[PDB]
Formats: sequence, structure tokens, C-alpha cells
Amino acid sequence: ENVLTQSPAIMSASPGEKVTMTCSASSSVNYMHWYQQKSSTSPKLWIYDTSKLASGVPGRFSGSGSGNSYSLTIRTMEAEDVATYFCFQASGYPLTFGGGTKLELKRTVAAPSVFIFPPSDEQLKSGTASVVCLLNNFYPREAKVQWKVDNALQSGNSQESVTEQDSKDSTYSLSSTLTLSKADYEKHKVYACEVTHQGLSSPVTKSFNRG
Amino acid sequence: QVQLKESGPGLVAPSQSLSITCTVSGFSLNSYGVSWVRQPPGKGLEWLGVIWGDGSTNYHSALMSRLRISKDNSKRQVFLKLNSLQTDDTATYYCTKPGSGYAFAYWGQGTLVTVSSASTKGPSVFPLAPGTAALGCLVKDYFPEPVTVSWNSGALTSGVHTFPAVLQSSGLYSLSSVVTVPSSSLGTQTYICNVNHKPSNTKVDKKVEPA
Repeated sequence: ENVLTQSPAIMSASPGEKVTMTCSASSSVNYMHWYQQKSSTSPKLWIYDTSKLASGVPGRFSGSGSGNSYSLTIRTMEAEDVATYFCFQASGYPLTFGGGTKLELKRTVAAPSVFIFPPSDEQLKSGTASVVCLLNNFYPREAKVQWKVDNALQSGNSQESVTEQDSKDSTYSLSSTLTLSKADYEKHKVYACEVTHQGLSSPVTKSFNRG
Repeated sequence: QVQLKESGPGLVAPSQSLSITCTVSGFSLNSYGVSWVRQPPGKGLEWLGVIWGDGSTNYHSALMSRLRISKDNSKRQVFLKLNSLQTDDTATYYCTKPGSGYAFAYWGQGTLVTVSSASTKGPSVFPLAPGTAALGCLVKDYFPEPVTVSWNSGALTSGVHTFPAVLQSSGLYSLSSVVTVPSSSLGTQTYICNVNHKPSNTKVDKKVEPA
């Protein structure tokens, strides 16, 4: 098939910065089309026949190129431009899309708010304890959440989940869940999460006592 | 006004067959080709095939003629049929149509199909009990994706972060939804999370109360 390679695959840009992304085909094509996808909803046609903006699409976006090499450019990066962008060719079968270019907004440092939730009484009666650490509205994405049970570091028993970048403020939120049986949970007294993040002077710890 | 809408099963077993229907509106099927595209979860886009107005078809050859696309003009429906399923076929499936030229300009909402020998399970929903307070619900142990969560039936959208589901080591998904609110309003306002899992016909409305 005609493979489309998009570069770069991951990219960030500060607000007002010029961004450009390329799509390269292994064989020449008549045109390249571009789709914007936000937060796993349907793709939206963004640019068609190489350089025509679909309706609604602002004039800071443009595409160009010919043959095997196409580009999508944004002259001034905005918060609403955060998305994945896919190129597409329909000049020969099988029709093919690129692997996408994920565009992040590179905003100012913001320190997380941190919350800890003990398991509910209703979960405990079913035989399980989920303890939850929430990191709300922070930037950049890199954070270190560490669980301590009776001041002992945990390993391999917590799962993390991260939101996409917020439309308005461009921050992230993160939950981490420490899961164990009720019998194991009732054998320890103090549960704590410790957050490290460049928006924070020293690591922040939130904790509770079973009871 | 061109509209497309897909419907299909949420869950089917390996080696069985998948079939999805697209109901269309705003154009003649005799005149216009309709295509199918899928997206494996957290990956890119793949074109599957097209049925032209005259009824002829083109398929992606990688599918090994496991795919058939058909239509009925009087019903305004286009049918995707995919045989001898592998877990690799798990994806969001979209019906789509070009506008001007060959770029796809109209997309359905898409329909997630999970291919697995595992069975439906509805979630359990547990409160994460709470000048800024966080509160939440833990939506645990469900299969397959997806779950929809709203707070106070949509009335509350500011402050709401719903995390991506995580596959636990048990083969079940879990997710959390949180909302930030002022401390002051905890004693006055009630907060209820509305959780919906279509594949099991589970609707849970859960009060989250201070402890």
C-alpha cells in the first residue's frame, strides 16, 4: 500500500508559536487531506484537496505541498488546536491514513491540588479496598505519585489514569488507584500518597488513618 | 443535510461474525458511495471499503475478503459484515461519505465493537466521598467499554474530569469521575453521579455524601 508517515508524532507548541507537521507518502498522490480528532470523538475534515479549509476552519490553518510531501501549518497556536491530526490519501487503493500527529499546548507550570479518598464502606463489604489519589489541574504532564502504606513504598499495585488536556486552561488531571483485598487493607493503618511535580517546592503528602 | 448513524452489537466473540448497519439521510444511495473506516482503540484510522452508487465495491485487500459491504436503497441502509473475527478487529467502526472530491466529509458518531470471548458485566459504583473540595465516583469492574458518567444529570459540567478507563489485571475495566466544588456548598447542594453501561442495561444513580 501507499504508507503515510507523519512527522513529528508528538509535538508541543506554546501559544502564538508557528507549528508545522508533515505527511510523506511512499508514492506520489494527487492531493492530501487532513482530519482533526479531539478526545476520541469522530474525526472532522479540516483540510481537503491539499489546501482547501473545510467550513468553520479558521484562517490560521493552512496546508501545502505536492507529489509525495505535504504539510499542515498553524501560524499562531491556540488552546482549541490541541488535537490529533491525521493525513489521508484517496488517490489509489487501498486508501490510507497516516499514523497521526498529536499536538499539545505547552503552557506555564501549574501545581496540582492533591486529594486522597479512603475506600467506601460498601466496597469493603464486597471484599475489596480501592484507595484513590487525585491530582487536579496541573502542568506539565510529568508527575510522580508514590504510595506509602505504614511508611513503606509500594510497587506494582497501583494504576494511573490521565485526562486529555483541558480545552480552557490546558491542564491535566490524574487519578491513581491502589487496589487490594479488604483482608490486606485492614492489616495496615496509614495510607498516604506522595506527589512530586516541578510546580511544587517539596513533595506533597496526603494521608489518612483507617478509622 | 447529510446524516449517517451506525448501529451494531457492543460485544461479539472470536471467530463469529460482526454486522453493523448505517442509516443514511440527505442524499441518494443510488448516486453516492458510502465508506467504512475503523479505529482500534488508542490507534490510527484504517479504511475498510466502499460501496458505490451502482452497487460495486472495493475492499482493503489486507482484510483477506473477510469483509462484505451491502446496501438496500428503499431502507436507506448500508450494511457492514465482517466474518471470522480476531481480537484485532476490536475498534470503533465509522460509516462515512465524501462531499466535494474524495475526502470524507460526513462521519457517523461511530460504534465501538469489542471482540472477546468474555461476558458482559455491569459496573459497581462506589462514592469517593469529600476552599476547594473534590468528590467522585469509582466505576469498577465492568465489561466491555464504554460507560457514560454525568453529574446531576448534566447540570454540573464545570470542574468535571472523567478519567479514561483502565484494564485491570482481572480483564475488567474501571474508571473514576471527579468534580471539584467549593467546601461551602457541600452542606447545601446534593451531588449525584449518573452512570450508564448500555451493554448490560445498567443505570445507577449514586448520591455522594460527606463522611
